[PDB]
Amino acid sequence: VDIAQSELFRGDIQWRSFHLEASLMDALLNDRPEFVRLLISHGLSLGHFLTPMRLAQLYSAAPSNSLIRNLLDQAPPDVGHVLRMLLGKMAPWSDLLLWALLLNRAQMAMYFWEMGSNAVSSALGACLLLRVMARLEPDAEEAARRKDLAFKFEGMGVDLFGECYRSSEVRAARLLLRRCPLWGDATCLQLAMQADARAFFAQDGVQSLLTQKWWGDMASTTPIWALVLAFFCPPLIYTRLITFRRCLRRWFHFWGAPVTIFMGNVVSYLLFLLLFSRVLLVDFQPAPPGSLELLLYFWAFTLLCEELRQGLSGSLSQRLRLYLADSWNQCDLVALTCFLLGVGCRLTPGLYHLGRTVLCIDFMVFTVRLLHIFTVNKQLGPKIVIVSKMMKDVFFFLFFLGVWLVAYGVATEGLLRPRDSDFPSILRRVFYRPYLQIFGQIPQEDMDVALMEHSNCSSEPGFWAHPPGAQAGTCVSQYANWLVVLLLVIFLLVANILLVNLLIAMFSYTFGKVQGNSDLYWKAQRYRLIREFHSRPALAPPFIVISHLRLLKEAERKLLTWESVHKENFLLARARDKRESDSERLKRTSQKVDLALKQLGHIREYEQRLKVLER
Amino acid sequence: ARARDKRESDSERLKRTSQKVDLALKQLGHIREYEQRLKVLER
Amino acid sequence: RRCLRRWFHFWGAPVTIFMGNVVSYLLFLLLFSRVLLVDFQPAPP
Ligand SMILES: [Ca+2]
Repeated sequence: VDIAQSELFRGDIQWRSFHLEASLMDALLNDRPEFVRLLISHGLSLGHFLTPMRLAQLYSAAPSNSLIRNLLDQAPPDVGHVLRMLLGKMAPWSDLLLWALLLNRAQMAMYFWEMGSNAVSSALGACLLLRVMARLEPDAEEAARRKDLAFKFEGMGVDLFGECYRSSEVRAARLLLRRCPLWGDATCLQLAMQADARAFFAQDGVQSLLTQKWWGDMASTTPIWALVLAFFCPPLIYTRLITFRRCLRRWFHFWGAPVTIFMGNVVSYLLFLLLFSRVLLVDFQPAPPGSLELLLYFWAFTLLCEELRQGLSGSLSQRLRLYLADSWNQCDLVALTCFLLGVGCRLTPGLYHLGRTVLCIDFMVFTVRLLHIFTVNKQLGPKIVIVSKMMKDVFFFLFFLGVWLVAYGVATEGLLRPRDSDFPSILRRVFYRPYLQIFGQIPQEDMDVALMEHSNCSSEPGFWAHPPGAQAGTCVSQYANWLVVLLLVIFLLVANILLVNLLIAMFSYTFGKVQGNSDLYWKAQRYRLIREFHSRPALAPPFIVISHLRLLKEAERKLLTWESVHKENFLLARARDKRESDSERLKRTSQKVDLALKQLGHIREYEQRLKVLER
Repeated sequence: ARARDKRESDSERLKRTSQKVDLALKQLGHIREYEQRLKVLER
Repeated sequence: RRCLRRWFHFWGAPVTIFMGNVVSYLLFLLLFSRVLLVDFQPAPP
């Protein structure tokens, strides 16, 4: 391009818009980024240039049997349909940006986004489109390039918004994010959530906005103890303790805040568990259910209704699979399913014990759900995410332990030759007994012959000893008992020491490695938690039934200009820093010295002629 | 590509730009020596 | 033939050979344990 700009665009040649339209098409079709930037920069009217026929020609230039080419074949560009079934379907710069992203041209989309209008929205939208198409690309190498470009687009979206937030917190946080653009008629946060743009949620501006939405109409600096006191003392909200008709508006603001909904839900869930335990341990009888058991049945029924409302209103198949995609929602679904089985079996005349048994296991699932609380805390949310990533280490330890238990367990059983020889008992002595030896339960009197008396039990040849244990067998062989003791010594060394300490080292390495990513993941998923509690009914699950029964311009242009101004300021600063770098400075100073050498040589040539002429 | 990157490195660029300036100094000295003779001859 | 080629391709794949060997090895261990714990007697095998 330097040769073309220096020679053709030195200004001597008078150009025209039509003289460059053909060249502009060629640069676009042949992936020439610096040229299209140069051609447009030379006073070319893009708006009058682009035509639907030209746009159709641009999309016809998809490279051979490309992924994008397949979508047009399945789908007159008709790109609207291609956009709809990609996203989900639940200004020439924008069109050019879409074309570049579909064709996976980095610098084209790079340049087009810089000239776009809704830069923050487009950057997140570009990241979403690239990631979903990268997952859909079978090339397995172009997808890597798509993910790279998606990371780049997420990059400036963070950088541009960070600059916008620093200038005007009110303008950037409130209006720029919570707005519906033409991209998908969805807020920038929704685009980031769908794109899983974790780095976008990591910045302080997004986090500060989320906290304000989380706290509703109350000050984000309100202490936790102040909230709890107001929760248990409703009149306390009408004092100076909480900082925000007048009385009704304040009342609804406090009880409509997502944090108070979370706190109210948490207290209700704890009471439900307490009621569940009381019924299970005491009030559960073969007789027809009592008053408390009926209350528990009603309480669980509303919990089922609330979970149904979340899934139904969270495109019926599209939202249903979205609701089921959350692990916690899966935990809720299985807990309610077991509860239904327990109630059905309990009411059955001949299945009372089975009904109680499954309910006890069902209580375990409900109690485990309580871990969702720690996701709210800033210092505990990352910890839970790391715990989820430790499962790979746990599985390795379990598989290693399982092999060792089988090897040691069967050999010890084979050497002892207990005369019980019963399949339930054999399994106990092979798996159960060695397992407890890991945790300090070593029944030496059940394997060491020296600790048990000698007796005659069977007519089989050899010597036998009578263990005192109930499940240790009637009598065991004592042919080579030193080996059984030796195997116990080796088993304790491998299991109690080597394997356990190995897992600790594996946990320590994993915790340090995934610490950063988990923090990003928790920050990204923090928006999902806030959105879920934002639309939840204001009442507690026991009382949520009544809520369910009740349930059944110039400013925009000014904001966009303000965003666009900050974009050009950010770009100019980045370019200025690039030009002011040492490497660029070394590049420039080399050019000037070369120019000095050429001019010096001209002086030398001038010197000889002048001296010769003078003589 | 490896050789081009080596030549485009800052250290190599510093090496080259030092050579050209040294050439400029030698040519400048030639001009200075030419300057004295021409001025003397003119007088 | 097409059916035979597909059949041999599946059962000739190294991963399926590994999976088939793994299942066989587990069965061998299970048979080994059953003989050792129960069927092992001083009588002829
Ligand atoms: Ca839920």
